[PDB]
Amino acid sequence: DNGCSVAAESTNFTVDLMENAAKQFNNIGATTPVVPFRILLSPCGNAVSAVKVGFTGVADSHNANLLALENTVSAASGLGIQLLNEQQNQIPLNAPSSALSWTTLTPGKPNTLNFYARLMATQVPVTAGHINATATFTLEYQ
Amino acid sequence: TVNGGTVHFKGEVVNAACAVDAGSVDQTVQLGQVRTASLAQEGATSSAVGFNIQLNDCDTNVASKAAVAFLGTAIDAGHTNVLALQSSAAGSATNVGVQILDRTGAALTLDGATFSSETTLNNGTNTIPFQARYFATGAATPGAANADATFKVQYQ
Amino acid sequence: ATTVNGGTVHFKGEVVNAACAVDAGSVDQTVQLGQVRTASLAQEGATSSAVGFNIQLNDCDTNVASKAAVAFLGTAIDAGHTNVLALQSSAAGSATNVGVQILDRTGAALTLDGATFSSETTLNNGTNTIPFQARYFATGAATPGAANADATFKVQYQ
Amino acid sequence: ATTVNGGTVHFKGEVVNAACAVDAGSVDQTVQLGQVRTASLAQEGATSSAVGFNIQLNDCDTNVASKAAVAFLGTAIDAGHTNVLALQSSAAGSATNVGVQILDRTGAALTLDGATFSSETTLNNGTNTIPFQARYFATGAATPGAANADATFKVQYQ
Amino acid sequence: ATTVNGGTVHFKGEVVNAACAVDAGSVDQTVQLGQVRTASLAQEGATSSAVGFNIQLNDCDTNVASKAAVAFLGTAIDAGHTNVLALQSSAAGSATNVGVQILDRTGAALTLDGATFSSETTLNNGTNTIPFQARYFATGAATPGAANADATFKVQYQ
Amino acid sequence: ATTVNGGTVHFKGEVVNAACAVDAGSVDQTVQLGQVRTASLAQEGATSSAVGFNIQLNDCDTNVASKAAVAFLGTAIDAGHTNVLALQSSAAGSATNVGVQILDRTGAALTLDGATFSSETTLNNGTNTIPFQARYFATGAATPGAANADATFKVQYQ
Amino acid sequence: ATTVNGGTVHFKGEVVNAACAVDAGSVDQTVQLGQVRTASLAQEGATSSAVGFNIQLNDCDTNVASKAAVAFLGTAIDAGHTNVLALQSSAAGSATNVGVQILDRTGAALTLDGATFSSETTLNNGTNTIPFQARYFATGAATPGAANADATFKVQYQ
Repeated sequence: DNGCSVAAESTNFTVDLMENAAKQFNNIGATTPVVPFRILLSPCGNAVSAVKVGFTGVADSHNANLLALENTVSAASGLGIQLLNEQQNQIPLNAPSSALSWTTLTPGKPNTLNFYARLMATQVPVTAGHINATATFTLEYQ
Repeated sequence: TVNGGTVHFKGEVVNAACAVDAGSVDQTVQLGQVRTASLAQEGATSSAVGFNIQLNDCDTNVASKAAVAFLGTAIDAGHTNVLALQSSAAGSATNVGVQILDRTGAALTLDGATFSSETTLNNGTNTIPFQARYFATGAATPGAANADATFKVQYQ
Repeated sequence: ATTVNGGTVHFKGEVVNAACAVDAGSVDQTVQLGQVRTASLAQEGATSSAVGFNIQLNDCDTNVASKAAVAFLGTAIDAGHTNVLALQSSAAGSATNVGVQILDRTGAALTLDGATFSSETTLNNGTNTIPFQARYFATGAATPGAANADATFKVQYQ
Repeated sequence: ATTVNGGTVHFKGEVVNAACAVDAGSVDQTVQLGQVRTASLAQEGATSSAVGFNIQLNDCDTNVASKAAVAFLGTAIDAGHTNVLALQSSAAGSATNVGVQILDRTGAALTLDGATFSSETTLNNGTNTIPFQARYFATGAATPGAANADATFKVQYQ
Repeated sequence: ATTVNGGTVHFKGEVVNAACAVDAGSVDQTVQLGQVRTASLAQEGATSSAVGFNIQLNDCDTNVASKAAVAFLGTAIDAGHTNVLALQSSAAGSATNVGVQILDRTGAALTLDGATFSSETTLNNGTNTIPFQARYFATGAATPGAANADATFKVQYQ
Repeated sequence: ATTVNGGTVHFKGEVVNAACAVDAGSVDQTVQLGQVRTASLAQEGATSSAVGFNIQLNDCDTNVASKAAVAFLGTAIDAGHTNVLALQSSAAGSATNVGVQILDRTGAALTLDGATFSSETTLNNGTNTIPFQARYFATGAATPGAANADATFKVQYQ
Repeated sequence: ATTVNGGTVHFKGEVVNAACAVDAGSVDQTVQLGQVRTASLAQEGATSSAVGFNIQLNDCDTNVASKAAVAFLGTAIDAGHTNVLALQSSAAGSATNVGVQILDRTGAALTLDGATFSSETTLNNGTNTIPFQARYFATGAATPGAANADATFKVQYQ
């Protein structure tokens, strides 16, 4: 059994990026403090060895590697959600399964995979408003 | 291959008066090295090491005062102001925790909502001073004493 | 001929919309208070001798502001002594029950909050020197150890 | 008796085939220009006063090279002003319409492209000091903020 | 009114059952050696000049231990040269046939294996300073390149 | 009205349990030895002229201690010459076969060990001054270069 | 009985293969020009009165060199005036259209390039004194402000 199961907690969860200073985005590429989030994979078998976690969704127009933000009347513009890994390395959005990075696991135990999320400015100055966004995470088992 | 699940993201970009300096957003405070003879009993504290959070592009027409609230893992119940140490492979110090003080010399409550003393702001660059000590919850044990705490700035 | 890697230089400065500008040797200075005996600081309220430092303002203009004051921000020793500055050398070997106190030209201790400005001194058209002093203040019975501190300051022109 | 893990020491240096070796204090220096008013920088081409720094070359041999020149490299503030160095934009709250300008011993500004060496200074056996200066150049009307900058220099021996 | 996420702060330290406590500025320090010439390091055994770095021990109690020694550990450049420390690899290019040699207060090189402690220094009560010196050692004919190194040290208290 | 950032001030000192307190000008002082010629230091054991520096003790209490001695600590030059200080400026351009040598009030060289104290001087109440001298000692045929050395001293009261 | 730590002493010097050694008070000296009215420096080429400073050479051997000359190096005020030193001070509140001129024994200003040497003075065994003068030079219409400057000299023996 090389396949794991996603728990009810990790089936659908919300990452709260809190309030961010519109002055923090001085230039294109300015980021924010990383906000950690975790995906609980349980139960798991005794044959699991590696999991590649990829993220899919609507990408930003200016930066193809940033998760886009819904365009409404009162939504921030010029930003994009950058999704990182455990070692704070960029995980591109809609990246091919070969471009991802394998993550080791422990067979027979509930394994928790830790990632980070932050905001990266694509335009200057960054407008104010709210940040609502949805992504779908996929798993490649090994 | 597996569809997995959906992760939602919520937040807000507000018009904050200032912006945390790129040095201050992630800083390492080298407390140094302490002796178990100094940390020998409950309530025994070591000497303090000072660190600063620097704000930039402050505007006094938006907000004239600022405060910082720290969030961390408490070492024990009843010691909410003492931050728990991280674990090391060789070993970590027991009965010791990092304690963050204020600009008034009072240790802050590491709950994420007990803000510190409000400092008035001037247009430009501002600096918020803080200090860090080692608070003993008992007879200390040798080991690496590393910790980590996050913070949020309230402009009022 | 031979071109070598050489090195690097970092320039530190600031542009201000103010009547005067703080001197390059005054924006960051080290004050050597020297060394004090534990007998001089033996009980509450005991003070040592004062070492005088000063802040220099260049390119002053009296048509914009004729008076200047300085406010200090630092970590107080505790909530009962809002004008005494705690020692922050390291995590071992610092002195206990003692802190540095800063005095303006009136010989009065200054509150370390960034909002209590000192006595306003009249300016000249040109270089102006604002004198300050720093001493040790015992909040108890001082013990041997290093006594180093650090305080930020800001200038108000009226 | 009691062995305790102390810490770590990092040694930074460079072996170079040249006539002189840059001093340990000159391979990486932090010159403090100090504060400047916006009135002095209120129009195009307005320059503040010039702080002075110098580069020291030790163990100079005049039998292999009798003259030295230093070329600085950095980020130009814009295409028009190639000799004015851009301010650190890694953080917010930086001064706009102003940069820092490096002057050789002749008093003229140096193009910061890394391939324009300054005026040649004659060398002697031993210790040599090459004087430079840094000032503020206003490419418009300056605004308040931090004015830190950075440059990396190379040395040519002839 | 406007609570904005600020960031994180990592605190690094160590509790030790020792008679002294290594200073915060000494637990991790950067010694700028400067630059050296290939002519200065032209044969085996040729050594450059030495820079000085100090290890500070705060809160020293002489009733527990009266003398202190320091033992260094790092990768050796060759098997033959056990007192010489190998340089780190650099992308631009690192110097060859040269390393870093640490000397104690007796002006003698230290074996960099973690078990050979330097000459014992008598300690007083409180702040103590142990002087050391870093020097370039040529194991052959040196070649140009960056020469960076690192060494971890432990302190023994007799 | 206009409030701007001024800068930071660092305070340095130490609280001691001693009969005297080291002066603010003596806790960290620079002695300018001047220049010497290789013709003077042309042989092993050949010394140069001596410059004088003083260590001033303030707030001395003779009831606590009537005599004071000073011991110096630093890197020696060789095993044979334990009382000759090693030069430490940078990794290039330092004088060879020569080092600074410190002399007490009896005109005798002091071992740079941290335990061999100088000749005791009787103390009176108030300000005391302890005279010392520094010269150049050549351990061979000296060669031109920069000759900078540093040392730290301890004061013993009896 | 009671041992504390005093502080630090830094020794600065240089070993030179020459006929005379620059004096300890002459290797680094401060010259107080005073202050000058802007009425005196009203147009270009206007000069102020001159203060005098001397470089003293010790331990001169007339069997090695019979004459001595001094060359100064600094940052010139502009390309037109290569013998007029540029004021440095800080980045604010410095005099405009003003520099300092250094005049040799013959009363002629010296170009500050490091290779133009002054009139040779005949040497005698022992102590020699080379006199120089310093004044202000107006490159235009002077404005109020600080007028500090720096230069480094170099001695030639023939």
